Amino acid sequence: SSPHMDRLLGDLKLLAAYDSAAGWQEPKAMESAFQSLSWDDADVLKALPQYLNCRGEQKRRVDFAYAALCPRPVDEKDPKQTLMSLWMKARLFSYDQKHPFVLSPFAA
Amino acid sequence: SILGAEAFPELLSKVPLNPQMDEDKHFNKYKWGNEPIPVNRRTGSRMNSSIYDNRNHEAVRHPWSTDARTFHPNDNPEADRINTQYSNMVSDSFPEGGFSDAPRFSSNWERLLAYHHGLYSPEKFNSTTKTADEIRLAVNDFAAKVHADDPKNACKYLMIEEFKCLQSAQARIDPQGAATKCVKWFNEWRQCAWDQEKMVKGYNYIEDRRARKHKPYIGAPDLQYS
Amino acid sequence: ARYCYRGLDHPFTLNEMKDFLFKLREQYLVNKYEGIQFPFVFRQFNRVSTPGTLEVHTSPALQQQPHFH
Amino acid sequence: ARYCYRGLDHPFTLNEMKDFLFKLREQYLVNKYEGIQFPFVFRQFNRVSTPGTLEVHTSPALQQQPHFH
Amino acid sequence: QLKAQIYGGKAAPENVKVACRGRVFEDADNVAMAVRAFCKRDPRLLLFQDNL
Amino acid sequence: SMDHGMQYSSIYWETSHRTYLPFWASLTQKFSWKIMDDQIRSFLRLPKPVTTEPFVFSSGSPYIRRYFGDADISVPVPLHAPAHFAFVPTGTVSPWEETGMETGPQGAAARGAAATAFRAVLESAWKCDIDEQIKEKLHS
Amino acid sequence: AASTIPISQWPSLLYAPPSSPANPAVEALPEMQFDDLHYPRQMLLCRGAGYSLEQCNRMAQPDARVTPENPAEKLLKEEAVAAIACLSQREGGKDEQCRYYIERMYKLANKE
Amino acid sequence: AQLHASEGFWDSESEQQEARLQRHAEHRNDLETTWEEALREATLARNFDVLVSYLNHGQNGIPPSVTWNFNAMPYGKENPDTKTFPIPDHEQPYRAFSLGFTANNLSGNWGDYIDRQDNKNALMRPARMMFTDVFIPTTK
Amino acid sequence: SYLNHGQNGIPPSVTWNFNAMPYGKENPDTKTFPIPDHEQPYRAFSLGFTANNLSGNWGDYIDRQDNKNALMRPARMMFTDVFIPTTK
Amino acid sequence: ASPMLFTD
Ligand SMILES: CCCCCCCCCCCCCCCCCC(=O)OC[C@H](COP(=O)([O-])OCC(O)COP(=O)([O-])OC[C@@H](COC(=O)CCCCCCCCCCCCCCCCC)OC(=O)CCCCCCCCCCCCCCCCC)OC(=O)CCCCCCCCCCCCCCCCC
Ligand SMILES: CCCCCCCCCCCCCCCCCC(=O)OC[C@H](COP(=O)([O-])OCC(O)COP(=O)([O-])OC[C@@H](COC(=O)CCCCCCCCCCCCCCCCC)OC(=O)CCCCCCCCCCCCCCCCC)OC(=O)CCCCCCCCCCCCCCCCC
Ligand SMILES: CCCCCCCCCCCCCCCCCC(=O)OC[C@H](COP(=O)([O-])OCC(O)COP(=O)([O-])OC[C@@H](COC(=O)CCCCCCCCCCCCCCCCC)OC(=O)CCCCCCCCCCCCCCCCC)OC(=O)CCCCCCCCCCCCCCCCC
Ligand SMILES: CCCCCCCCCCCCO[C@@H]1O[C@H](CO)[C@@H](O[C@H]2O[C@H](CO)[C@@H](O)[C@H](O)[C@H]2O)[C@H](O)[C@H]1O
Repeated sequence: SSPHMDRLLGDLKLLAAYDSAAGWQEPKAMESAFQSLSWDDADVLKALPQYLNCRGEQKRRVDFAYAALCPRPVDEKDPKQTLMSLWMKARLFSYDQKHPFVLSPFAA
Repeated sequence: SILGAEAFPELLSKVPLNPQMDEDKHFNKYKWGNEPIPVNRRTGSRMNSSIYDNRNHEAVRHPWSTDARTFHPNDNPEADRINTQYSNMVSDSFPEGGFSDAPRFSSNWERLLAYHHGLYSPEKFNSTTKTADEIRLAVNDFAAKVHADDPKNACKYLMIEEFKCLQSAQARIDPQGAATKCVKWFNEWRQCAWDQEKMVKGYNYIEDRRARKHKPYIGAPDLQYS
Repeated sequence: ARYCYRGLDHPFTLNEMKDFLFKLREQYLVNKYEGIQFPFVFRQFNRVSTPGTLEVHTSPALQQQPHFH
Repeated sequence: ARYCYRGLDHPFTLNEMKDFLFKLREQYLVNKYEGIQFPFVFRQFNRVSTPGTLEVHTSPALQQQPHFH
Repeated sequence: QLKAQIYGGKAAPENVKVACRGRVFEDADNVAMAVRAFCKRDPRLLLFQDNL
Repeated sequence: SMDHGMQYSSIYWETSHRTYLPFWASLTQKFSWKIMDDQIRSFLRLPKPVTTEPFVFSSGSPYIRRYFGDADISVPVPLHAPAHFAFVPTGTVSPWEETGMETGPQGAAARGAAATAFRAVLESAWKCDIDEQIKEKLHS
Repeated sequence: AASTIPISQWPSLLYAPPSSPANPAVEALPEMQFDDLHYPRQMLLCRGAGYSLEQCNRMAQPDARVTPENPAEKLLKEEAVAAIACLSQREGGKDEQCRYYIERMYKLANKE
Repeated sequence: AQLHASEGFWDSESEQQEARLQRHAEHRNDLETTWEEALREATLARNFDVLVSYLNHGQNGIPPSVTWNFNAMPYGKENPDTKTFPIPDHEQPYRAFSLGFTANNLSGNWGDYIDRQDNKNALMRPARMMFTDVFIPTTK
Repeated sequence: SYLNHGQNGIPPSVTWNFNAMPYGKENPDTKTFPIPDHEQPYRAFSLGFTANNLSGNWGDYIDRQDNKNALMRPARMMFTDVFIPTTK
Repeated sequence: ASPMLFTD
């Protein structure tokens, strides 16, 4: 009944778990985290190629939100990290194109 | 209508967010197990540190009532500290959730008076530790601002380093402890300032002739210095 | 010797600065309190002044601090 | 000697009671802390155990208490 | 001249600068006097990239 | 309870440590050539140091030397009453107040753009869910 | 083996962290940025120019001075899309079902 | 003696007061945290019964009203906090006697077991080593 | 009217003391860059058949330490030509 | 990079 919210919070928890398991040297845990990351979402899958070709204001909004949630730059060589980043960005892109973000504190 | 069905994949798939959760829920997906962070390192109160203080290893006294059980730093750590990231290192010197010495004021004028006398700042008392990402963001913004202020300045990276050390030492919550770490870089900046002023404004002095025993031994080399 | 004959504009590091201020403090205390001695300043002498009826008691036990568990 | 052979039902005054409890406390401390010595209990012995790298520092100055004027 | 001597009269990288004891040198500066000022009797120079 | 303290540590001399003092050391006494040099300089009219002049040219702001009974012992003292300046507006800050709890721009900015962005993202997701619920409610 | 890092060594730990199975771009860690002053500064400048609050909010735009984007998202586009398709079909790549695409990506990025 | 230590008999009044304050602070913090939680839950539910139900989420006995310690018991040969009625001379004990050409026990007073004092006087305390057949110095 | 019956300046916001300045030969709160060897000072040398200064370390002026080791600290009187004991 | 990350 709240799938978008639920999947968002789950994705964030799994990212945190991946980072913790990497720090603690735990391939089993971090692969479990990678596998449990909501890859079966049709909306995000459809929005992925749209995000990959978007440009301008929408892209800047989504980049701002992604840098808020995950400002660390992933290694350009690690495809698992790259893919989870892409997935999170596609999710945010879907949410934004349904209901755009309002990031300023000044608003009415 | 159940609450939060799709929101606990950590529970559905037995994924632990940390070794403490792994140990608690018995998922057993951490090969190296878990050494629990004890309570004296998970929480506690600010203490005095110097041996030249009479109330050393005693809790700091405030106008308000506060638990006097202190945060104990890790003085005898284990050899293998598998996670050597800042996340696991900061717990050896500060508690991540902040100290347990914060007030809840019954009135606004008490807050005012404490601030006015220098015994309260919310920056200091209602706050957690900063994460490595936050520290890096702050440092990089400060570095950008300093570079914009003046590129052709020699004390630039020294100012950036004292800022970096304060942020890493968590001066928001332990300012005296952090200043104790960062005053060396402040001193180096103080020196660089004069070295730059004397290079800009040409200041020099009449050097004396060479000493008779400048070399200790005749066969020794007298390495020339500017 | 470091400033005026070797050419160092910054002869003292932080350690040497602390040592200088430590010695300044010791001078101040020695001139302020007459007869001050080791535990407060590094100094020992034998011919000391005592009250005349010197009482000897045990120190109090170290203060119990609160602790977890 | 005062109770069972002289007939005093109340052999100890307040001073003697304090002395008895003082000695009881000293016994407790001596059995609790191994090697405790003079300033905490009236006891002195020479063959002591030291860490190996014994640092010597000055005591801090006595705590400034607030006072009128 | 020092930078060219190091890099063999070839194209050096971008924004390369020299430091001594944490103190950046200008490129139109005499190395001897700069060392005399910033690092007296510690001539250890370091070459770094100043992007910032 | 600090003055007139007792001997706390022992005093001793280790075996065969040297002393570097002869038997006439008590009759030995020190000497500096500085007084004689000053007299000779004054009598021969040799170059004086600039510390004899109270004005100080070693900075741009005015300094005057204060002497402690002798020209050899002086300190420079600045004369200006320096004016200071603040490119700051008044009344724009209340540090005693916790600002993360109050609702408003000042509160969000005492918090961060990261928290505000997170709040906006939650807002968008909630709006998606509530739009779905509205749709299914009103189709019935 | 992994010994304790004292507090004096933390500034070097932040910009030269130890090795992990999931490392960041150490060369780009000085380039990660997120301005908390962006919108306040924008509002201040516009209100000083003379605009109203509504005009400022309409003219406001989000910061471009944030952490740069991964170049892999533009260079390895098709490979990443194929990997995500494989994951969506095969339940996150359980029992090594997207190893083909992941290994192709790893080789392309690393080159021995 | 261990029983007395459980009751805080060997403690000092400062230590007793500090323990009392520690309990006070822990209890206060528990209470204020529970109040914050209760108010949050009752605000999202909009129900006063919730606040009421948080009144029994935490009662063994009570804290003690007064405390007694060992340092409150008086001591002293001359202290009148110990003197009710004079003790007769035929019931008071004698001090030991030593007198010879070589040594005595009348040139000084060592004190009691608690209230001790230096047998030697101020002028010869610096030279105590000279009034001894053997001397075993301190460790420092 | 009782609002003005009692304003010189304000109390200080922060304070600095001498014990916040770091000290230590090995303390890295004092180390910015390494000091060259030709600028570091030498320790005194004493070596003879009778006495030396290498069997122990007295420490610095602030951070002192016992020259003798643990087994002979109780017998310090035996390593002295003269001994002036404490007053107690 | 900065000159103070260098230690050797
Ligand atoms: C087994 C090995 C064999 C192989 C050998 C290998 C070695 C080869 C290398 C050579 C060794 C080098 C080693 C490294 C050296 C560094 C170490 C060092 O030097 O310092 C250490 C050591 C460390 O001391 P310190 O604590 O650091 O203090 C340092 C001071 O700077 C100095 O200390 P000080 O100044 O405090 O001490 C000086 C002392 C001594 O000073 C002197 O003696 C000065 C020299 C005078 C000598 C000539 C006078 C002789 C008079 C003899 C007559 C007596 C009567 C005759 C009786 C006969 C019957 C017995 O002063 C006094 O005691 C007070 C005397 C004051 C009066 C003296 C001046 C008047 C002289 C005339 C007398 C008149 C008196 C009238 C009274 C008034 C009446 C009105 O230095 C000394 O102690 C210096 C004195 C050492 C004396 C040693 C005593 C033994 C001497 C005999 C040596 C062997 C003899 C060989 C045969 C030849 C003789 C027959
Ligand atoms: C409210 C009112 C109250 C008022 C107050 C009232 C007072 C109370 C009521 C009074 C009522 C009235 C009662 C009367 C008064 C009571 C007095 C009392 O009780 O006394 C206690 C009182 C002590 O009481 P305390 O509580 O025990 O005090 C602590 C200790 O005394 C501390 O002891 P220390 O650690 O100091 O050590 C002392 C040491 C002291 O011991 C020594 O002095 C020994 C030194 C010997 C060195 C030379 C030995 C040569 C022989 C070698 C032997 C062969 C070699 C074998 C190797 C091993 C042996 C060396 O040990 C001894 O004392 C041993 C004593 C036993 C031996 C005595 C020897 C007597 C021989 C006499 C010979 C006569 C010859 C006549 C020739 C005439 C001329 C033609 O008495 C003293 O004062 C003690 C000192 C007494 C002096 C004895 C000196 C004997 C030395 C004889 C030398 C012979 C050589 C002659 C040379 C001349 C011919 C060429
Ligand atoms: C990173 C790499 C680093 C690596 C490390 C590298 C190292 C550095 C680079 C090295 C480069 C290579 C350089 C070479 C090595 C350098 C070595 C060096 O510099 O040395 C410094 C080093 C010490 O340096 P230091 O910093 O000053 O150390 C602290 C002081 O030394 C502490 O002093 P003290 O408190 O311990 O007191 C000691 C005392 C010690 O003084 C005594 O020992 C005196 C005892 C005398 C008692 C008997 C006297 C009888 C005469 C009575 C006179 C008439 C009576 C008058 C009354 C007053 C006089 C008693 O005073 C003296 O030392 C005075 C010395 C001056 C007198 C010397 C007398 C020489 C006469 C020789 C006679 C030859 C006869 C041959 C007959 C052959 C047989 C047929 O040397 C030593 O080790 C000191 C001890 C030296 C031994 C001298 C012993 C002489 C005793 C002669 C006895 C005669 C009796 C004969 C009987 C047999 C016939 C029957
Ligand atoms: C009653 C009769 C009185 C007779 C008086 C006799 C006067 C004798 C005065 C000679 C003084 C010479 O003093 C000495 O000379 C030499 C050169 O010669 C100087 O010069 C020497 O040292 C300085 C640096 O230290 C440099 O110049 C150089 O390294 C060296 O030549 C010394 O700095 C000086 O200390």
